[PDB]
Amino acid sequence: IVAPDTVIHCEGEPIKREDEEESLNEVGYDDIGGCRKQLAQIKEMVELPLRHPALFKA
Amino acid sequence: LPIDDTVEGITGNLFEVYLKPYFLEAYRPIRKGDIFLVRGGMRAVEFKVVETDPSPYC
Repeated sequence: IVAPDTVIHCEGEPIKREDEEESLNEVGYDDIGGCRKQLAQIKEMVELPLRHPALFKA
Repeated sequence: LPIDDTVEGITGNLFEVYLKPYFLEAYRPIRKGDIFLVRGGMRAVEFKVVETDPSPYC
């Protein structure tokens, strides 16, 4: 747990990321507002086939 | 014996699930060399009668 007594060191160069790490270059579900019903319908249509291809093939 | 292109997605035991209520109470006359079909469980699967010990009419 970060306590206020604990000192925070910010010394060093700005380094690059690991290649497997994600960023804000791509967009998630939080960046979209006002269309909750339609986003729910698209989730119902799209997620269950794509997330579980072998299960839905079975 | 089952046939591969109809069991590509299904798994587990097929005996009690399919074959046990199939031959129940109907007194089905089968023969070595015939292929029958069983529906149920959101899939239809076929079985070839491969080997029987007695006479083929039984």
